[PDB]
Amino acid sequence: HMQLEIQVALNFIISYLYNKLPRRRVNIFGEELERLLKKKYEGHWYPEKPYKGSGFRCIHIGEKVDPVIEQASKESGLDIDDVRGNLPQDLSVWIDPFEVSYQIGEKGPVKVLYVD
Amino acid sequence: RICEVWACNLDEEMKKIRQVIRKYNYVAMDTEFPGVVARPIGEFRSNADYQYQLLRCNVDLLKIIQLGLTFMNEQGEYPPGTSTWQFNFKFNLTEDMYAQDSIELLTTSGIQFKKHEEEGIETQYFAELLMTSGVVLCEGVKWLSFHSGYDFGYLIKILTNSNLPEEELDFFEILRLFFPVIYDVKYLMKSCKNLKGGLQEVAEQLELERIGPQHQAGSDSLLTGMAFFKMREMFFEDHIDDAKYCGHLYGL
Repeated sequence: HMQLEIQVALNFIISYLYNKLPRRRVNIFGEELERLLKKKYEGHWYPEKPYKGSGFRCIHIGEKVDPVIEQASKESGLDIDDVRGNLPQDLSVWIDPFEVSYQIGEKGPVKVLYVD
Repeated sequence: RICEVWACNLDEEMKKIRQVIRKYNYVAMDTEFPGVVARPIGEFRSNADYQYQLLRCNVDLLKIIQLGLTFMNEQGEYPPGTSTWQFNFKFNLTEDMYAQDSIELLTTSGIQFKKHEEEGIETQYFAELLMTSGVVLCEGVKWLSFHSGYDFGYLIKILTNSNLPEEELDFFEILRLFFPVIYDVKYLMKSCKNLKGGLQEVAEQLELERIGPQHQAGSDSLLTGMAFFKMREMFFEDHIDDAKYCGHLYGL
């Protein structure tokens, strides 16, 4: 169901980490994140109204990092500063039904990764 | 809906607020000050520290001109009758420091400085009233705001009656004591893909009913409150994650 959308988002985020941090830890980070996101989104996914719950589901990585990223990062032995450090500054990722998009920077354009 | 408050009726209105807040603990707020006039001096530990030092050197030098408070409950309902209070503070264009453009912008918005100078509220007295009325501290209030770093900076300045803490972390420790719960709508907007811009632009995007002088504290607080509740159901699952949003002011 929401599986696809979550992996699109994950593969995007993870693509910045590989070859920059230990391969195994990035893999765990990726797998753990999927688990955390699937848990968090249950009961908050409305394929009928994709905008509904958008903010609740938004994943941000900037000065303040989303707790799920911190949790996945901790559970994979990755220093949060190393994760934020290899990702674009103030990255925002929206994971909605049938649509995954992101925004690099507070003023950056919203780009689409996946849509239906 | 919006009660203009001056010195002559401060006590009368605070007494009502002392009661309204009991059932309407969600209070949206905004302020109006004489712009930004100074530049931080010294070194900075980071970008966050620079922004804070920028705010500090300006908050310490200027006087708040207007405070707007709109009261609501958990379900976004307003108290019967007056829901918003606009406090006008004493300001003197001949004595007080200020930024030219800001004063001109405010003049165009309807601020009557002459009356502020003659009948304006005394922050020292307002501070005491805030404390002795249960609106400001560790009770069970939810503060709603928009791009509020300066707004809370001015309030902290009044409530402590002193220059802001030199260190950024100390300022937030104190901020938490007086306003343990704060939701900055503009900060929340960063998580809403289709929401951007200032208050007026967000009102448009959310199709909110603007009420009053669309450029003053009271009027703005109304929009903030309306924006918060709509956004809280629309984009947030009827519950803002405190770990990620509580106490976080846009910019700082």
